[PDB]
Amino acid sequence: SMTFGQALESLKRGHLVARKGWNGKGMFIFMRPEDSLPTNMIVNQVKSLPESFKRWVANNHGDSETDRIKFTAYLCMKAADGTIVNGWLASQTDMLANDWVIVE
Amino acid sequence: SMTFGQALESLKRGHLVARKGWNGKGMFIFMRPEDSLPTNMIVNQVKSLPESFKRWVANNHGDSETDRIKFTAYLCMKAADGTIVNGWLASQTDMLANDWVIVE
Amino acid sequence: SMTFGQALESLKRGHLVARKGWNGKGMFIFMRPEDSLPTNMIVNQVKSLPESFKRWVANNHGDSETDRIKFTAYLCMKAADGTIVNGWLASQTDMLANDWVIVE
Amino acid sequence: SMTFGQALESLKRGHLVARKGWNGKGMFIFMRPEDSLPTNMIVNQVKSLPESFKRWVANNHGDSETDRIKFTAYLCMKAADGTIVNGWLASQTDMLANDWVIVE
Repeated sequence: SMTFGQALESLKRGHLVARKGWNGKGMFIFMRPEDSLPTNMIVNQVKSLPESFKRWVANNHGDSETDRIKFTAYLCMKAADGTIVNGWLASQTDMLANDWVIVE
Repeated sequence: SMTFGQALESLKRGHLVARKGWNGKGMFIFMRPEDSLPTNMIVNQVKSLPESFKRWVANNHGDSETDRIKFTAYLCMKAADGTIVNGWLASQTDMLANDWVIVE
Repeated sequence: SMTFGQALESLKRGHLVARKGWNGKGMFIFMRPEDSLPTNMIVNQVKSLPESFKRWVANNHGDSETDRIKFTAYLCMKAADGTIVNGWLASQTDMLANDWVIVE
Repeated sequence: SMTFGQALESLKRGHLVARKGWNGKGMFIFMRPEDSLPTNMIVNQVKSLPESFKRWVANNHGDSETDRIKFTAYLCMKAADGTIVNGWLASQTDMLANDWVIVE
């Protein structure tokens, strides 16, 4: 019987959490921590990045092998259909509800 | 300072809150509590509702003098420009920050 | 078969829209247009406002009906339980889906 | 001058976009496309996942060399401070604005 604040503190400590009131079933959210990558890795190996973004990184860093780009922490959802949504966002109801529970 | 979870608990108790970086622009958020308005008002007196929604309420309730629509609680922003944005939403960074302050 | 962009242009024209892919059934979203209220009305008549906000309004504005607070347009949801959520949020999946439909 | 709908169609076609007022801070958003990855890579090689989520995956897929988990497309922000936010949020104002522009 947790508020979103308590759910967030559980997420920050690595738990999976959910709301009892969600329409879908089997769903949960989790936090992915901050990460920092060398820019040359961005430009040439990391995918799921659009060519325009890789070009922007290249044009701002070049061949550097010590320049870094930092990715903030963020929330994700294991959705009803089993897919993963990077970038879960909280509805008004989610933020203000007190029906949060720990899944793991 | 405060976590977003502590900010939400302050919001629920009726405070105005903000992240520290908002200070220069004078931005803050607040909670509007649940409210149930008679349907009559909704169909005939509320001006900030589209005609499609007012219809929908009548397709379902007709001339009911007794049926009410419930509006759940939600967050709002008093923006930099002085306008009010109903339906403030939290970014990943906002959700995970710990620089929230009570404004009032 | 509408994108979110098409759905938003319908929302701007006063229609109710929904996603086929949503888990909850019977739901839809709608736009509430910009509204300008006299500050007297905000301070003394609207119940769904916290006292701290009514004081902020009284302290930073006048009392004559020419004194107005502008509420920007925003999106809302008629939820599965019949409640209304002012301040609907678009998920990553909502924003990028092509399964939007006109509801009215 | 683009609606948010037009910005989204541009995003889906690999462009970097922004609202006109973002230009001073040099912020933009981009889309990362869908990707489908084998569960063993998720459990053992993907770097920013919490232990609890890796454990959930292992306890639903074993070592099956073929099982895959799909990550939906999503939006990201190159923020004012140069960090990358996976899972960018559109505000009410953002969704209804018509001051979107192509950055690249």
